[PDB]
Amino acid sequence: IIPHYTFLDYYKHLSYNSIYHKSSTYGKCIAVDAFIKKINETYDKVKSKCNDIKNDLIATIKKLEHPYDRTFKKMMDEYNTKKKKLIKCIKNHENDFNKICMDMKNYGTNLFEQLSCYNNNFCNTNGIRYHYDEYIHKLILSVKSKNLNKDLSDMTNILQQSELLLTNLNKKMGSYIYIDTIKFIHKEMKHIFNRIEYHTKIINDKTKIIQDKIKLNIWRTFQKDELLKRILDMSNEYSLFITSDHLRQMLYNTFYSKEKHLNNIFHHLIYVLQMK
Amino acid sequence: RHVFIRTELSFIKNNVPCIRDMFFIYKRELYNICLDDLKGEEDETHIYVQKKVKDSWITLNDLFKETDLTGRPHIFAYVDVEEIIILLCEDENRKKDMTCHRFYSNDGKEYNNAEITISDYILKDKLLSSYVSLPLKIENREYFLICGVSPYKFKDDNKKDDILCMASHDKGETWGTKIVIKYDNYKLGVQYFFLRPYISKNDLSFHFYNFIECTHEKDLEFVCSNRDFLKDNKVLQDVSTLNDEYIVSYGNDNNFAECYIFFNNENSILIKPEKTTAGCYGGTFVKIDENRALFIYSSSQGIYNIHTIYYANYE
Repeated sequence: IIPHYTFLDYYKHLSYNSIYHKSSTYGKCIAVDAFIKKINETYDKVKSKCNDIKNDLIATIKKLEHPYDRTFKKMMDEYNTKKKKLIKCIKNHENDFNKICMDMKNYGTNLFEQLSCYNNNFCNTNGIRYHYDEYIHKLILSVKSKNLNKDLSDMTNILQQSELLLTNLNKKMGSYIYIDTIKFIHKEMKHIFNRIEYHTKIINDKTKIIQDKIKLNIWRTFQKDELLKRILDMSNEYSLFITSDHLRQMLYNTFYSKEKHLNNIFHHLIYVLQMK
Repeated sequence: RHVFIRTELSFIKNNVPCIRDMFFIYKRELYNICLDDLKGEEDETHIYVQKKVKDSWITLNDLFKETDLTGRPHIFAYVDVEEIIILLCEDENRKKDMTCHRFYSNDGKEYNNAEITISDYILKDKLLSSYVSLPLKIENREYFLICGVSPYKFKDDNKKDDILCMASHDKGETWGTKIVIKYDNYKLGVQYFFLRPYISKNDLSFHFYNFIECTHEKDLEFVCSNRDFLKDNKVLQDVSTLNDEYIVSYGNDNNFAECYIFFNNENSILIKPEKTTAGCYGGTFVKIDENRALFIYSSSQGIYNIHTIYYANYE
């Protein structure tokens, strides 16, 4: 869950960015990374309770996408009704999901208690320097390392050109329910294209916001509460950054796996119906 | 302006149908390559090489006994007037190591066969089917070619990787030559279909599902320039040339009902397969010499009907 994902990663950075003021705590990351293990266990396995019949629903995408190697609407009804079963499954394991993420509120804020200062007018920046730099700043170099705007020009061209094959080849082939399934896949990659597109604007806007905000954080001091305001604030920068990029990689894998998928779909039809 | 076109008609029969057929001139004898595209209980591949001896198709020899089951296949014949080389290679799923088989004759009946092995063919992610081809002389030798087209490219990264022409040098014994074609009208997202390269007068010509007149650029790199033949539902389906100007038929509809032929924008006569419940598909502008031609299509089950052309210039 996206604001839960912001919430979990946010309180992870309140956690660690709290507990690296104290330079003697270099081994507590075993305990808190072990709680990242704990939330992968509880969070990920509760959201795999829905992957009984949602992994069966990935197998239902297999039921769709090859007959060998009308009911578009009629079993589209079953698909969306079982999608009321999807957000219903989220809705009734929702008990468990809120327990998990608000337990990250729990251990997270109880790790915010673990920060202190010798004096409140000025404190250390061993914390945000050591944890931003030694845990975050290379991911900042990862998303900074990619021209995902020209790659949005690539994926933009993927929807454009794929609408060209859809145009001239739906304009030619048409015949069986293949066109309906192809259109479902194409609009799916267009919704994901919207996701990728705005989260690339989180890259262009928000990554620049990390660039702007990053000067006021490390190698300095504050009156303590302003420094803490930048622990929460930069923890939000980290939350939307990491959440946006993990979205970008799930949809990146599913994206280009679908690129080989529909690629061989356009290199799949003439091989069957043999035009002429 | 000043052209005299003597057009005329003839008739063939065949007892069983053959859908996709190949036509040419060998020693001025009307020949054929039949189709049995049935892989079922009572029919297999049965490709009969048929001469029309004055009324109807007479199979000069069969082809299924040599290549036992390999493959679908794709048929390629090169028209020398003394010899014709025929290869057979199947449809595309993993393998590039592609042992095929080679045919030789000097008649239509007595065939010499030849085991070849075209292993790691370079037409992976290229698309080809059967068509008639000719020799084609570049400065050293006449040459025989196999031109695999790229059907779809995402990006127009290069206009060189469109049509990939593996060429021979020794009648088709060894194919140690690859030839590049440049296509300048490469519209992305428009997956070009079913390339048909025909040969006219030691020059290059590609046609597909548009027309492109084609010319030499390099020893291996060639090019195609663009040229219109498109009007209101008037597709281009076959074109030959006499005196290097085109002769045009049409597919007027999607049923291939009755093809439309003009006298090079001067006059017009009409194809009349009724004076039934069939079409004019499969039309073959068979090329004889500088001044004579033929035309044969496929209308219904086992009936071919010749349209013969005599054409020179009075002025």
